[PDB]
Amino acid sequence: DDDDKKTNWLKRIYRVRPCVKCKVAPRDWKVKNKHLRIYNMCKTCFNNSIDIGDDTYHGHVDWLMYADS
Amino acid sequence: DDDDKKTNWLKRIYRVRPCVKCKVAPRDWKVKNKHLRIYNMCKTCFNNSIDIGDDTYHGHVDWLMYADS
Ligand SMILES: Nc1ncnc2c1ncn2[C@@H]1O[C@H](COP(=O)(O)OP(=O)(O)O)[C@@H](O)[C@H]1O
Ligand SMILES: Nc1ncnc2c1ncn2[C@@H]1O[C@H](COP(=O)(O)OP(=O)(O)O)[C@@H](O)[C@H]1O
Ligand SMILES: [Cl-]
Ligand SMILES: [Zn+2]
Ligand SMILES: [Zn+2]
Repeated sequence: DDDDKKTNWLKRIYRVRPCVKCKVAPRDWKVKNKHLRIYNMCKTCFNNSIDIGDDTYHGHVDWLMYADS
Repeated sequence: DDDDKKTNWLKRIYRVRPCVKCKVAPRDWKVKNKHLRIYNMCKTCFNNSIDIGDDTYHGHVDWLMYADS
């Protein structure tokens, strides 16, 4: 079933690319209608970057959660 | 830049999962507004399946080509 191909790719995408800043924790994310937004950083590193005033790694990639648009 | 993360993931997704039927040729695809549709089969296997009357592997997965929806 094609929705499972999409789902399994998303599970994999989320798993193999950890937080861009600390490289170990997995990334923060949220569900955004029919998209999954994967933020570049875990929450700890995100809150940290506000504290240290660095916005270099701020960002996200949205992913349609279904096989068919 | 976040659009490049999306693009590089798509280049990889397309590269490591070949046609579901013959497992060697890369898949057919088309550009569909702001989505990239990756069909489950290469064209040769798709046209073949119509000939042999098998629709088991028919299908596709659409991918938003941008980082931000
Ligand atoms: N964990 C995180 N890592 C990196 N960037 C983040 C993180 N959380 C939020 N951001 C960034 O902060 C901004 C606000 O995000 P968000 O709340 O998703 O926007 P919206 O207001 O459209 O819902 C965006 O630039 C987002 O990329
Ligand atoms: N190379 C292929 N491999 C597998 N399935 C395919 C292939 N080409 C077309 N199909 C299937 O045939 C049907 C028609 O596809 P398409 O032309 O993308 O639909 P639309 O008419 O919405 O543009 C869909 O079920 C699609 O998945
Ligand atoms: Cl996508
Ligand atoms: Zn982190
Ligand atoms: Zn094939």
